[PDB]
Order: sequence, then C-alpha cells, then structure tokens
Amino acid sequence: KVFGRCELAAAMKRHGLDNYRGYSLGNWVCAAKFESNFNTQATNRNTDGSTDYGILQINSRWWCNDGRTPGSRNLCNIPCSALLSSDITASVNCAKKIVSDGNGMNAWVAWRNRCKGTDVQAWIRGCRL
Ligand SMILES: [Cl-]
Ligand SMILES: [Cl-]
Ligand SMILES: [Cl-]
Ligand code: NA
Ligand SMILES: [Xe]
Ligand SMILES: [Xe]
Repeated sequence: KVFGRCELAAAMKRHGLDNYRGYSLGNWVCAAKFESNFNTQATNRNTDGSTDYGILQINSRWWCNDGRTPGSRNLCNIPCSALLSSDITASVNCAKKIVSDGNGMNAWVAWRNRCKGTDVQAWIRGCRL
C-alpha cells in the first residue's frame, strides 16, 4: 500500500508514535517519506548482503529474519515479510524497539540526513489529527 501523508500520520498517531521517546509525529512521517516514499512494499538490498524492508526500511542484519542474512539477530522476532503489510502494526512495534536502542532516530539514515533539524511539523500540516 502507498499511504497518503495525512493517512499515514493518523495511522502512526493511533499506534502511539506521536512523541514516542520524545520524537514528534512529523519526525516519523518525514522518515517514512524519505525511507520508502510511503510505500509499505519497499525493499532495498545493502552491500553487506542485508536488506531493508517496508515503510521504515528496517534492516535484516539486526531486526527481522529474511532467511538470507547470515549471522543476523532478529531482535523484533518477526519475519521481514511482516514489515511489508498494508497494516503498519509490525513496523511500528519494531520501530519502537529500534528508537529505544540508544541512538534514537539516528538509526534511520534518511532521517538524520533529510529530517533532523528541519521544520518537521510541516509533514503533518493540514491533517485532521
Ligand atoms: Cl511534528
Ligand atoms: Cl520492493
Ligand atoms: Cl540520506
Ligand atoms: Na536477521
Ligand atoms: Xe530487493
Ligand atoms: Xe510505521
């Protein structure tokens, strides 16, 4: 599924992401825009052989099992395919574990490079929330 901007903001809010670990909703919407262009089916392979999955591009070396990333840790205890669902619940629950891991949202390279320090409130402007 490809979400609309406000539709995703509303879904993320309902799943408890607004101000989760101090990150306002706009941060999460901005990260999703630049990681996946709001597409739950997005995948991208990395040079180390791991693959990033779903709306928040969660990586198979640490967080999910895809059966093809040797020595990987599956910290979210889920098959990576679960992260591609139209239902964002699995992605949200795993993202909460990631953002709690010590480096906050710096775990998402697109967030660090394209959202951090910008007016992220613009991402939720106009939405009925
Ligand atoms: Cl915000
Ligand atoms: Cl894909
Ligand atoms: Cl980047
Ligand atoms: Na893994
Ligand atoms: Xe891929
Ligand atoms: Xe998400």
